[PDB]
Amino acid sequence: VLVQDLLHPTAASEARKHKLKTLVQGPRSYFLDVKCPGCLNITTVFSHAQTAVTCESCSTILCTPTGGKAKLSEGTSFRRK
Amino acid sequence: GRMHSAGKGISSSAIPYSRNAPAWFKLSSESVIEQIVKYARKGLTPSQIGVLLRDAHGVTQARVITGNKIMRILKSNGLAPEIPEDLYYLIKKAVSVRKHLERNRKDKDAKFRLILIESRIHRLARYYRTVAVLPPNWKYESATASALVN
Amino acid sequence: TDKLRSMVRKWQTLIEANVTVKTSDDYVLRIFAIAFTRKQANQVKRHSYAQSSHIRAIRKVISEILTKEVQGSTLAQLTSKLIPEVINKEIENATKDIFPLQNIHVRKVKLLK
Amino acid sequence: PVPSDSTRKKGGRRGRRL
Amino acid sequence: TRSSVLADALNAINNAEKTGKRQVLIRPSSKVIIKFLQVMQKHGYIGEFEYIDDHRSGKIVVQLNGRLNKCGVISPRFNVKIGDIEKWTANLLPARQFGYVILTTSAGIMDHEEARRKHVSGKILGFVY
RNA sequence: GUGAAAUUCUUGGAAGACUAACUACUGCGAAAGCAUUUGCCAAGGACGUUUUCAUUAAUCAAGAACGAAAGUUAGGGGAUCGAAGAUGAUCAGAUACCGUCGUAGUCUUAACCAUAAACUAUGCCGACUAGGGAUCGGGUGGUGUUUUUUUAAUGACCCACUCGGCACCUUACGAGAAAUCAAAGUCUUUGGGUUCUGGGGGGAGUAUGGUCGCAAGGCUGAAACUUAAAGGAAUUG
Repeated sequence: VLVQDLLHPTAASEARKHKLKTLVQGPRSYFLDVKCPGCLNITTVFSHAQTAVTCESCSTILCTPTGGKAKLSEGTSFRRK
Repeated sequence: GRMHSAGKGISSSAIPYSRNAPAWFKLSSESVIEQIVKYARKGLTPSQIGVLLRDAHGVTQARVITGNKIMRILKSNGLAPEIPEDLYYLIKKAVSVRKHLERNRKDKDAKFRLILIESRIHRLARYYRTVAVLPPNWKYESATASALVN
Repeated sequence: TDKLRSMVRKWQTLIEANVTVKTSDDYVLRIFAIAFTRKQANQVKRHSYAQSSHIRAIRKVISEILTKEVQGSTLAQLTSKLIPEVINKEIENATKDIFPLQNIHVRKVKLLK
Repeated sequence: PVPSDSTRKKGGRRGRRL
Repeated sequence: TRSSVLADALNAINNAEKTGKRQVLIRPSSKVIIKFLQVMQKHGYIGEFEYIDDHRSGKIVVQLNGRLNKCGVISPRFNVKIGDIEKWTANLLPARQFGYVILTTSAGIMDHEEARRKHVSGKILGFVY
């Protein structure tokens, strides 16, 4: 402290912050690819949803609305991105 | 912080540094343009279109892939409504709280909140009347609003 | 009475429920309830209050059990239910998945018909 | 006879002044 | 609201030089501030510095070496008219030998002695010593 | 019945109120303000957000709303306290503090009044500047735990962090007449933006005129004369 760098902040410490108060901001929310194996056609789903994104063809569910990250509804297998 | 209330809270989106790709992403512009046109035929507000193409479909942002945003598309494809969405929701909340006062004379706190809503109506409608996206002579009053908004 | 005063500790929440209910014959009784949120130990924070929509649903589940046990099989048999606190441990069972409780009682016995 | 407090107490606002 | 920016820039810089600091990060980073910093660096009153580029305004990180007494802003921009530099440098400089009252002319932002040498005038920004 | 006597007492289910304890250096509300259960209504804040919009902003003279109690008006309610008034003493005098009876009022439906120590006695917005632990709401991570049923899940709690609060505690670089103050700091090295108010004390918030109100009142608001003080902050008998 009292002589240091903000051109190179350390990684986990700069990840410790709130998203807005980082050095150059870029968010943390994620896209991924949910499979309920009844349909082998993958659904790219955001970290949060607000809305019950169901399966593609068979109308059941894939997620519930949360206060935080969206809840993958337990018939699930996924790559992230 | 908070034009008509006391908080100072920060809560928002944050557009990434990218003015190009995702490059996990492969699709074309026209596909999600068609999807916007489809959901406009269903009749949703552009916030709800952005929400639904966020979570359900893989779209990151409209403006990265398609250089006209969602309301530019609805205006450009002849499906823009009379009043923009936020002013509409303000008048909708206004006629809601007004009706709530029309059956409840007793709550003055609701009347205070109603007058704050009306102040936001006048400020925001004045911004819209400024840049001519309302007609100059656009008029707000509850007598007209009861048939106007809904 | 002094039992109820010994029940009352600070920093915690009181939960009372009440319901009016007829038995099989023409005998009507308003029964009460007392239940305190207990500290679910391994606590660090000192108080263990409830969350005030918790208290709604706890009062409702207590009043639900109070409605389910009474108006079936008159206050003789209902008192036979009330003796081994089948009711209070049922309150414990139904409430414990949210926030457990302590001092679960119906606290009174009185008729009005 | 503990009340669920009501029925304003005698003595006035400034109380029993002595 | 955030009514002026160079104000808050100089405020951050003075509060850092007070508390012994070596670097700052200021925001939201206008061109005028870059001009001001280049003016100070021309005399050396700060060290060097660096723009960073978010897609909103950028931010700045400045090295501040050892020699900032006070860097202040005059507000509002008063219309200096050449004979008034004697007024303002009489008021807000520690002596007749150093410090610079920097001012914004049609010929750009520069200190007062460059406005003596290039013989223009205009409005005033502030003062560095 | 009290400090004591005494006026005072000795064969003589309804009503109205309010939500104790739990009640916290805790939450909410623009304040003034708010604690039973349940319902519904319309909101509101914070958090999340790769949703939308693109200066729509800040402060606000004029101008309106809101606004504790008490007072005013038309009903009702009228269970309790209780300005006034009446005793019965005490004290030299005591018209009272003390008791007894106690009308209006108090409570409420429909309107004035718009007042308070409405006090944090500290305008509103914007940044920057120091350590510490607690605590509220929310969210994220965890080979944390609990719970058992079969692992989970949940729900609680633990832990590392992050915002948004009400707070605290120590400091002091700084500020100040000092008390004290994370703002009352970033002010003679005096300029981020902006509404209001003050210019010795008395006379006197009186006179005067205007103004709202039925009125009470409020709002607005001097001079003649007079005087050298009036006022804010520490120690030893």
